[PDB]
Amino acid sequence: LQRTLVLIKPDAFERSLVAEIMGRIEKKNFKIVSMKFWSKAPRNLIEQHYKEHSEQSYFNDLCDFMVSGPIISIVYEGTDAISKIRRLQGNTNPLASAPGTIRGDLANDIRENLIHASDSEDSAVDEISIWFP
Amino acid sequence: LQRTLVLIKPDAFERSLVAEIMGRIEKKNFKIVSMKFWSKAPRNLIEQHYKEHSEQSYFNDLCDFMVSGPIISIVYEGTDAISKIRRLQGNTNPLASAPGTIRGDLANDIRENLIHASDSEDSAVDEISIWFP
Amino acid sequence: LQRTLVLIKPDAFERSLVAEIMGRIEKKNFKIVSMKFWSKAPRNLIEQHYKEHSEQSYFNDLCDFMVSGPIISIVYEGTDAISKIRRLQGNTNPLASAPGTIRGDLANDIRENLIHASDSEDSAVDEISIWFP
Amino acid sequence: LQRTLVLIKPDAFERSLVAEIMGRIEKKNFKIVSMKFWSKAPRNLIEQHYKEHSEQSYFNDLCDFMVSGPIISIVYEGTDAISKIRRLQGNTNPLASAPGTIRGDLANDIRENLIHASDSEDSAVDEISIWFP
Amino acid sequence: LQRTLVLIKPDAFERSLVAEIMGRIEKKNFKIVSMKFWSKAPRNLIEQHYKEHSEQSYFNDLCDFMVSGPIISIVYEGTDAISKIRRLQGNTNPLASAPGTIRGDLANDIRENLIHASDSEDSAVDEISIWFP
Amino acid sequence: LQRTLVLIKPDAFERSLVAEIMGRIEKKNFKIVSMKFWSKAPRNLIEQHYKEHSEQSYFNDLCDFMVSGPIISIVYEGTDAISKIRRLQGNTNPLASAPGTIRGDLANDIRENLIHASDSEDSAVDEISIWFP
Ligand SMILES: Cc1cn([C@H]2C[C@H](O)[C@@H](COP(=O)(O)OP(=O)(O)O)O2)c(=O)[nH]c1=O
Ligand SMILES: Cc1cn([C@H]2C[C@H](O)[C@@H](COP(=O)(O)OP(=O)(O)O)O2)c(=O)[nH]c1=O
Ligand SMILES: Cc1cn([C@H]2C[C@H](O)[C@@H](COP(=O)(O)OP(=O)(O)O)O2)c(=O)[nH]c1=O
Ligand SMILES: Cc1cn([C@H]2C[C@H](O)[C@@H](COP(=O)(O)OP(=O)(O)O)O2)c(=O)[nH]c1=O
Ligand SMILES: Cc1cn([C@H]2C[C@H](O)[C@@H](COP(=O)(O)OP(=O)(O)O)O2)c(=O)[nH]c1=O
Ligand SMILES: Cc1cn([C@H]2C[C@H](O)[C@@H](COP(=O)(O)OP(=O)(O)O)O2)c(=O)[nH]c1=O
Ligand SMILES: [Mg+2]
Ligand SMILES: [Mg+2]
Ligand SMILES: [Mg+2]
Ligand SMILES: [Mg+2]
Ligand SMILES: [Mg+2]
Ligand SMILES: [Mg+2]
Repeated sequence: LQRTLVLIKPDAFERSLVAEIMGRIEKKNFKIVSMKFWSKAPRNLIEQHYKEHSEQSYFNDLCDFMVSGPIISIVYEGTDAISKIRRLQGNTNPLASAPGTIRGDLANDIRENLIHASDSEDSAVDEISIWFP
Repeated sequence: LQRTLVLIKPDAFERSLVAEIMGRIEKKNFKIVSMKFWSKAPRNLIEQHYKEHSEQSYFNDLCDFMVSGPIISIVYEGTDAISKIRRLQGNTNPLASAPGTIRGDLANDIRENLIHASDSEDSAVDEISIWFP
Repeated sequence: LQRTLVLIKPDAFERSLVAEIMGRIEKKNFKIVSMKFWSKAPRNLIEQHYKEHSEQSYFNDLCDFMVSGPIISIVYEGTDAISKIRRLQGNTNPLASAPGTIRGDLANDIRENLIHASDSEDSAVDEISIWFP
Repeated sequence: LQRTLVLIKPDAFERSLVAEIMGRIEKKNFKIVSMKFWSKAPRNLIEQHYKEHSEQSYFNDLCDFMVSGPIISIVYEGTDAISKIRRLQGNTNPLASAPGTIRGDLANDIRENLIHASDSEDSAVDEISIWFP
Repeated sequence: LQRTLVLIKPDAFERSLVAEIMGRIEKKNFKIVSMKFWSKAPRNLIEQHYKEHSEQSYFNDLCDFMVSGPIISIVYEGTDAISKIRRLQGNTNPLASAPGTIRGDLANDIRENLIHASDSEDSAVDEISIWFP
Repeated sequence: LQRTLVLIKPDAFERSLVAEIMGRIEKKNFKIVSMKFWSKAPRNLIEQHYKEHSEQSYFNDLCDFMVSGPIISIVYEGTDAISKIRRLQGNTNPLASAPGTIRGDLANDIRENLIHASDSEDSAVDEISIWFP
């Protein structure tokens, strides 16, 4: 078993896609271990979540977007959950995300991309600790 | 503008219907204002939630069912949210719930009936205070 | 606990609605106890199935339609399955069938109406004996 | 055999519900006979379309809403199309529209109510002549 | 931004898949700029649309199919819309189109393949001019 | 045309995914030629179906799983049906099955993987003979 950290991003709320995204993960038989709803995540939490991106040109725009509406943070559990949910998520770039994936079917922007999912064992631990101290 | 208290019940987790149910409410344009995930709700919160039923023959079975798996408690907001979400929910009795409703389409038991929704303005305020003190 | 006899009619095959219909019953938590596929049902079984209608003006057209493509016969089991699946099915007359029902959502004709369901305990036993001797 | 005039309203474009609505009518086996896309309908066509309501308190707000985004005008054909599509549409008042209907499932406002459908044979002929001269 | 030309082909109408196809594009957040419904496209227009195929053995059969029922022509707009909608469309050959794509999920023939989408900037301009002079 | 043998496995019944799986194949325009429902398949039939796996460590566990609940066996017909339905099915391994495929969207285990489909012309003939003597 692994646990991974998923964020449902503000664009999912704006576009009424929260259940659609959560449903795709639920239909794959992953179980919710923890879940929190944020009317607006504190900016500092967002900066910590994306600390590895602090020197990128998009960092401030990314943080602005992430505090622009609600987020749901979820810890999902399942065998090899980290890599599996990453494959369901799809690539960041709308020129690459595959039809059938969450981003491939539903996202059309590199930043407004509906969902975060941890990318490794090492980062899942870190991100779960940020959202679920 | 009103707020109402919804519970997604343990049978919805068992049957992987959590997103199906949340999605019916989301598509009606109701907004999540608060939400908590309970791996197992405390017995006392369940008994207070259903205090009106404490002397009924089904009370202990009801409470046992409600602590038999996870629940999600959600506060939804919208114009006339209380009556509107009650109408979406459908009748308790599976002989009465109408096709098109959540229970009419998906529930087949008087107790394992997937969803709670507050039945009035006063009970909404009460139930919101129980789950979101 | 009851068993009822359902027919998926030839129009459902023509319109690729077989799984749509079976899925509405499956989501209501009814269980398949028996099922047979008929590439073309024998005329005699159809005439016995609809024996009550043998002197009606529409009888020959009804029987011709019923042998015009495949049918699936299914026995479903569940608490009060007979009445519950009748309610899912919807009224025969397309001017009456309610949205949310199988016929209300999907059927637009009094004869090409997608689904048969037994109407009573005695007719269920009779119809089950016809299709599953 | 009848023809009826449907408008997909600006809120359906805003909420990405255009195909959801058209699909409910398509699944009922109604056929498109004519269809036009309006990036913004002319104010005069809207006022003629809703001429019966010209002296009502909500008329200006109604017309403003109707020119606030795109509309699709569609002529649908089928047996008793007028009454049948009215039944699919659902009651104007969100306190009354039934789950299973388009408005009952998806609309939450008396004005932003997603779909227009002709209410009678004579109004269908009138409305078809307005949108498809 | 780019604009691309999409055709919903006659097999989509025969199989009641119009809304399903349009919905997949709508859920990806592309916007309709122009749309026309054709009860039957003129053969000459089809020959112009597929002028590059005039020497292929399938040309006449392709033109016959394209005039065999209705078409909807749509101009969609979005960032990199041309390549993105091509990826949603899927490969022409049913041995290759990927599950998750429109053709991969829904088409089972090289010619009756539900949807056209422009393949380049150069051809989008040309095709938009054909369908929307 | 080819005919291929599909099994809907016991986990599909446990998880109420029978219609979901059958629907994906039906939407691709494959036709049912034969179908049988098994309340519980005889173990010997399962051992014959998987005879090529008799020396693998998972063989007994695989046979136990296959008799743990109902199966539906279906013969589907269509051009290149064998390879096409294999591509819809997706890879056995949940680390590899692609989003958009049946297993990629819905299965999370190497053994509880919802669906069997014949892998070649040679094995389809053999498997059809086992389930449909
Ligand atoms: C690469 C990239 C990322 N971002 C934002 C959106 C990404 O979800 C977030 C983190 O990037 P990254 O970790 O590369 O992507 P993913 O979300 O697929 O794991 O940064 C941009 O805004 N612009 C960019 O060019
Ligand atoms: C009336 C009734 C309720 N219950 C349980 C299931 C109900 O969801 C719960 C509360 O009853 P109630 O408030 O009547 O129903 P609803 O949930 O529709 O508002 O009690 C039974 O188990 N048996 C019964 O006969
Ligand atoms: C009443 C009626 C039925 N039929 C056909 C279609 C019905 O499914 C079938 C049996 O009629 P009935 O038992 O009245 O309907 P249901 O199928 O709703 O139980 O007869 C007609 O063709 N015309 C009619 O006027
Ligand atoms: C009755 C009513 C209608 N309207 C608007 C929305 C309605 O779609 C439109 C026409 O009214 P009406 O013809 O009564 O409704 P319907 O659309 O159900 O046929 O006028 C209001 O804004 N407020 C109102 O109180
Ligand atoms: C290649 C090919 C195309 N066609 C038809 C169907 C195609 O949609 C149309 C144009 O071909 P093409 O431009 O290759 O495909 P696409 O539609 O994927 O851009 O020609 C055939 O009928 N047979 C064939 O072998
Ligand atoms: C390879 C493998 C198969 N199996 C079971 C599940 C497979 O569906 C079945 C037959 O294997 P195989 O023919 O390799 O897979 P497929 O079902 O994709 O054609 O054996 C295991 O239980 N464990 C394993 O490691
Ligand atoms: Mg990342
Ligand atoms: Mg109550
Ligand atoms: Mg009857
Ligand atoms: Mg009106
Ligand atoms: Mg091309
Ligand atoms: Mg195999």
